[PDB]
Amino acid sequence: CQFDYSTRRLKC
Amino acid sequence: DILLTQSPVILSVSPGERVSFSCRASQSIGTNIHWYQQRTNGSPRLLIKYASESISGIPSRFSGSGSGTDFTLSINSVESEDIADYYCQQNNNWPTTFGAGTKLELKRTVAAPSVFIFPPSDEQLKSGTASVVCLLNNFYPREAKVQWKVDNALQSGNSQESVTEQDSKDSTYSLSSTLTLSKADYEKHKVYACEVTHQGLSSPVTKSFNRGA
Amino acid sequence: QVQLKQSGPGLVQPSQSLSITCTVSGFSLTNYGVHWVRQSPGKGLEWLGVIWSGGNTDYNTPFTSRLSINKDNSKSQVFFKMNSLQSNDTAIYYCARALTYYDYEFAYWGQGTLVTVSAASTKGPSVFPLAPSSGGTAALGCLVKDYFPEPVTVSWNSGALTSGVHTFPAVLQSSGLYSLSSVVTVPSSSLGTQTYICNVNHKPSNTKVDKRVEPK
Ligand SMILES: *[C@@H]1O[C@H](CO)[C@@H](O)[C@H](O)[C@H]1NC(C)=O
Repeated sequence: CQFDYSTRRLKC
Repeated sequence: DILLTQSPVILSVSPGERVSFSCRASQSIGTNIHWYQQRTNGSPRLLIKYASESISGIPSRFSGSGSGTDFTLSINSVESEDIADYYCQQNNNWPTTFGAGTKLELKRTVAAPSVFIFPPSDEQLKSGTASVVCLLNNFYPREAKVQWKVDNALQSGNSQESVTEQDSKDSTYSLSSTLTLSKADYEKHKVYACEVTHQGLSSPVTKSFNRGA
Repeated sequence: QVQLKQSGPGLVQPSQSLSITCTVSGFSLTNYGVHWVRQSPGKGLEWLGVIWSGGNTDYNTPFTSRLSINKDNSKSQVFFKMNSLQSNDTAIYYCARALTYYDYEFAYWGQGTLVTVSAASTKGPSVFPLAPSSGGTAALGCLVKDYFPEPVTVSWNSGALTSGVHTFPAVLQSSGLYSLSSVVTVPSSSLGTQTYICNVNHKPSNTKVDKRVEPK
């Protein structure tokens, strides 16, 4: 997974 | 630097189940591990310090254990508010480093979406662009299809979707699909429709409007 | 009440420098070190450095050359500066405080500062109503369109309306500008009684817009 700085959540 | 490997990458559980996060260090680090929770749009939140020691204000269902290279964060009964990412951190060895994280997803019963369609506002049409919005509200699971049709012509490539993270209360998702046209094209057509397909619907559901009314 | 409040999000040009201020309260900078952590797509959570109680600094090895941390004890402010930013330096930057004055157990965090490294220009958003047109429940919202960079905050009725609110993640359009929608479901019988306003704040452009949403 990769961190998404728009939601501050891991986006996989 | 110490490499921290968190497994699994994604954890999917049901409410009430026990759940365990794993953090494996590239070499022995004693008990010098800290755990963090990150909710949607939040900053990291300290859950456990030094493998197992408690943190003020953290619910008692959170606990930790392990020593050496293998560490475990546990939730004895996960709640819908536990939906988040979880990170470990080692500080036995400068510099302090963080694992890549484990995402916690929550299963629940199938919930069909509620569908709404929004024509472009008269204010936006002054700018020469038309945004048509189709809303799929409070559904589960995440998979869903939105098919746009303008005067029965299938639209393709001129829409974009955005999906919320799992709601902390009911564990559902919500989805927005935005169809973007030029004002000239929008004024050339009448029937605007989004068709929603989802497991919770026995048939596809279509919300539509006629430009004007 | 220990708290850390950071300066607002902003855009930084490639090869330019980043500046962030962390104003602390509930404790004195003379008794606690303040750490700096960032969170990027490329490398996740990453510890950058720290300024200790007495003023000494430590910088993580890959930032020894372009990092600089200072503070003003009397004004309770910690100043973070990083030089020569590139695209992959785009991340959320936090200040943090440990549980004890010497440790790394980050119990208190700033709210974060989304730093975007891009050559583009700052642009405020336009806000368009999603006017309500099932089962007594009406849906309405706001279209927050054509802004850069992230983020934008949306509340409803100045924070008094939170139930049923969904603010969708921003999506990047082909123009290089972001767009998002924020919706809320309400009883349809309250549309003629209650006023519904979405409060849009794009701090990078200092754009603050309240949009009343009515049935058309
Ligand atoms: C940014 O790119 C440089 C150049 O390869 C790399 O050394 C650094 O780790 C990168 N930082 C990230 C991906 O956060």
